[PDB]
Amino acid sequence: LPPGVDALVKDGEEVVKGQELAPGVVSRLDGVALYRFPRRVRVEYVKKERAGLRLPLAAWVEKEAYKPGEILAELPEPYLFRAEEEGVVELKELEEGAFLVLRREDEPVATYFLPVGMTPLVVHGEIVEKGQPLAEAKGLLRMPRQVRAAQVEAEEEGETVYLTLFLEWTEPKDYRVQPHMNVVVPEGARVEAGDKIVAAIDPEEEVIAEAEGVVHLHEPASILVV
Amino acid sequence: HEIGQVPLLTLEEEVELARKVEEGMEAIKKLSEITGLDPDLIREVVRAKILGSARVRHIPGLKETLDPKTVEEIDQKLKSLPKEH
Repeated sequence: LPPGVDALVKDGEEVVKGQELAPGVVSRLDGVALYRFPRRVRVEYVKKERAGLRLPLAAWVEKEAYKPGEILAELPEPYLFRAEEEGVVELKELEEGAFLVLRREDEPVATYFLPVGMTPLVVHGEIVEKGQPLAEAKGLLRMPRQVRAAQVEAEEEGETVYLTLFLEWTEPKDYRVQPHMNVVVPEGARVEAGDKIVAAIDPEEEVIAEAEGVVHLHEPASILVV
Repeated sequence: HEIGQVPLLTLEEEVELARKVEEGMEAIKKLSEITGLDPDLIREVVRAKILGSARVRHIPGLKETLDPKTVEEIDQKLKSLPKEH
């Protein structure tokens, strides 16, 4: 298979005459698709965590019949409040997200997330702990559709409801398998913290599993049918 | 007709095959040991089976090895061994 060419490895379940393989690869010679020589392999790592927020206090602006990919707060002139615990700003990525890590010191000092709608001023938000991050809660503040959620904890005392909930999301990734490497893992098999996946000659820097990893192989050198 | 041979041994392939062999022997070692049986003996076996039966020497030097009897005996044994082994 040319480099980058690949279509049916997750279909090593069956094969037929003239079975379409690669843009320029055919298969009249019936049987069953077989994996041969990988090179590229994706790795989604589930990432869960907890967050504390501040939304519409004396008002319901969120119902349980809600999941990943809906609105949060909405058209409140104007959400810009004063928080009181800073650290080292660090915005994370999503298909629709910019989460803030507050490494005040080495410890996890504060957690803050901003779904579509809340503008996360990066390093802006730390002098005398005044909720300096002047994010602007305005209108439909929807949530990325990539991460499920539940268990809200609303606390009424003033202007904005400090929420806390469940943040569950996956996150694809990828790595190359050189001629001397070898996948120990099979078809999208589960992976743990200490479960070595693929290896090669150099014990140095070889496929090392992690926090709940899943298998997906994409770049073969060839394929067998039998 | 060695041209009908697929000398397509790209590096990547040669390689792969290579380790697959060493390991194969290392194994034999474990085996013999994990069995108290002679290593050569083992691989000798390993062969026949892989070497198919349409190839078994009708005269293993004339009964040297009981190609049809003492053989399986070993097999079921090894097979009757724990996964790890």
